[PDB]
Amino acid sequence: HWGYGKHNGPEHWHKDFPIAKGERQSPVDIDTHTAKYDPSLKPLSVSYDQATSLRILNNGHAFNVEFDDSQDKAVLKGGPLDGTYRLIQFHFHWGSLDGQGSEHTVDKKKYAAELHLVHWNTKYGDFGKAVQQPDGLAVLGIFLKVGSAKPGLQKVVDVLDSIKTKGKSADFTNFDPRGLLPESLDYWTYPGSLTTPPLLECVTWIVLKEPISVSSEQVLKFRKLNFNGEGEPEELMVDNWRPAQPLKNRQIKASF
Ligand SMILES: [Hg+2]
Ligand SMILES: [Zn+2]
Repeated sequence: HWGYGKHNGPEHWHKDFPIAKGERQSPVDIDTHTAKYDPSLKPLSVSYDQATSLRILNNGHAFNVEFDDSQDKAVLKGGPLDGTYRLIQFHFHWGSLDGQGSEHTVDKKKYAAELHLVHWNTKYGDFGKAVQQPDGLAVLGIFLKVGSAKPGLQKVVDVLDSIKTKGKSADFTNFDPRGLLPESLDYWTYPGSLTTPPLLECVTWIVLKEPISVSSEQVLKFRKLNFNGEGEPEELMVDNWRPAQPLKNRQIKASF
């Protein structure tokens, strides 16, 4: 099954998931000079005040922070979006060194990491129905770079010893995702996909222009995680990012 190594990596995924070479695949390079400021775009609404996290899981490709999504509690609205999208989970992709790690790129510049906050369109009733829909999902993408530590991230950095290997989860209630955002909500937006199999083309991507900075020591602990399951030989969880995919004449819009 799919991974990020030589043999099961991003190059291979088209074999089980043909949409891997589809028409609206993610991530992409964001060429700042080609993106159009779009005046028909509403303000963005991230209402993460009443977020109910439940747990952190190592699924063997990343770790997921999972939220209670059966009421309108942590929701994205506005910008390119029609209606309400509920936060289901968040996770990151990161590199082996600071010069790589992000999935999206800005003028071919790769960031040390990248955060995804994943949301589903309410009206479809559940996350499973939503993924079968062209407007089923909304993902907030936030770049990370190395500098000063992000204090809103340390809670996550500190539970990661508990979830070293695939399968493991800890309780992770009462986490506030508002502590992961940068100060500006300027974003680029385009129609796109999930970045891991099954690569469903169900995502409106909202990618923030302003990176968050984390510490060398923060990202070092991401790199101490394992892809493998307990009692298997050690495969460091690093470089779990898909590279930039062909834009195929979709237009990336800037909110700014
Ligand atoms: Hg879809
Ligand atoms: Zn992701």
